[PDB]
Amino acid sequence: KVRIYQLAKELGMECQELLELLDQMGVAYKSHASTLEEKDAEAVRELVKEQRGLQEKLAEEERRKSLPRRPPVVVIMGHVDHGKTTLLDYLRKSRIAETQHVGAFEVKTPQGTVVFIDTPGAKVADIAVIVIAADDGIMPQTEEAIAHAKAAGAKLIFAINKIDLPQADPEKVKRQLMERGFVPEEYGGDAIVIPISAKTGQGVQDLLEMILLLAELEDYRADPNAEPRGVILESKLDKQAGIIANMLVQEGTFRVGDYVVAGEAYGRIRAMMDADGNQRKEAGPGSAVQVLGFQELPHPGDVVEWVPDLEAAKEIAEERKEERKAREEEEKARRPRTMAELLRAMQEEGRKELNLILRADTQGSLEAIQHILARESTEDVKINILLAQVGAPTESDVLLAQTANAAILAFGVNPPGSVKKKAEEKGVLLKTFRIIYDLVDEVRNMVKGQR
Ligand SMILES: Nc1nc2c(ncn2[C@@H]2O[C@H](COP(=O)(O)OP(=O)(O)O)[C@@H](O)[C@H]2O)c(=O)[nH]1
Repeated sequence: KVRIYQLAKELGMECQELLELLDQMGVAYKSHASTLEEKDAEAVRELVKEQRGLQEKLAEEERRKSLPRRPPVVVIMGHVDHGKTTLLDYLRKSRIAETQHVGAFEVKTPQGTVVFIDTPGAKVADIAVIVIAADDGIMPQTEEAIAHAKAAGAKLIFAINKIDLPQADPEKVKRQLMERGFVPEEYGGDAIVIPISAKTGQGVQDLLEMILLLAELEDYRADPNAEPRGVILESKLDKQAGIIANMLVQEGTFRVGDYVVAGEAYGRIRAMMDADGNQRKEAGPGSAVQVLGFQELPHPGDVVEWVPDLEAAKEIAEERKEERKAREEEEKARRPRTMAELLRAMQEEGRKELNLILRADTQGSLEAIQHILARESTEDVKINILLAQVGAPTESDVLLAQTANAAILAFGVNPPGSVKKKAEEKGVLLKTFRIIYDLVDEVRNMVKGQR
């Protein structure tokens, strides 16, 4: 027994909504007063609740999208002397006066502020700026950077340096990328090519505007409250201080007095210093800070977690550890057995036939999946890249695998309607990956012969 209006008062509904529901549920009412059976009592109560939760799912989409934007982190890669140390020096400069490092530094532009790494892994950089000297083109250190970088999922700009000089061939470079598959935006393609100098700092400016654009185009936004998290930039034994650990802040705000955990290493932030020279008791996301008070040396690209108490710190840091020691003995034996199978396991033939195919967003990035893969048939098995091409997949390919038994792997395109469909019904190892690595680590599974 209930009065439609009592129900909407109880639930926290008001009736306009309550009758509206019932007048989709399909249950008679003369007016808001008219009575209901409890079966009714809850027929809404249950059919009211699902929506009510369901809306609080959008709210979180409410917490999610409206979140403040956060400083873009650029890191820089390139060949030993193609202008990296030099262009960084240019970027640090501004507070002329306006210094021990924290692993990163800032440039504050009217358009935005950008973090640029100052280091010698967690995914620490939304972006990479391949430095290619205009003169000596693409030399091995340069390919390695792009490949590795493109596994990061890091967004890449190619910066050309040493152009003030009278012998740079900027085409030579643009071409060199082309043949590779990173084809300039200028040609009609998808790579970003910015002619720069590092001594008069021509191009620096834009490389500033460009990156910001890239930051506008993907709202890189971080919510200060969220459980605080970061990653480990650097770690040292400070001669006077003790254990000192450069961190960059990912989401969350870290406050001195916070308990923290970073792989096997734990502590209580006792202090935090920001590159300026001033102590902070808050670190917001995109904040490179020098943290003091840790009980070990942490390793770089370990995620910094916040913990409420220093006992949870110990538990996680030792939950992590006794798996690693657990590994170790594992090789502490594997290695005693196959380490010496043939010495260099050579007389041993080599033949294992691992076959796969690669379809991609771009060649600019298909020829990075391999570069990485190619270092990596270091096990008894040697893995075959059967056909490589760009794009979404083939049923034949689903058929191809059979002749093949090669597994089909993809990055930057998702499968199609029945290719997943024949893909699956068909006995074929199909994959879709977010990031090229998470394409790659998987490849490691495939050493164990897929059984
Ligand atoms: N001509 C010219 N040379 C440059 C410029 N910027 C840097 N270089 C040169 O690049 C070389 C390598 O710089 P360095 O920072 O030591 O190496 P990297 O950081 O590994 O690229 C230096 O010997 C400089 O002469 C530039 O704008 N023009």
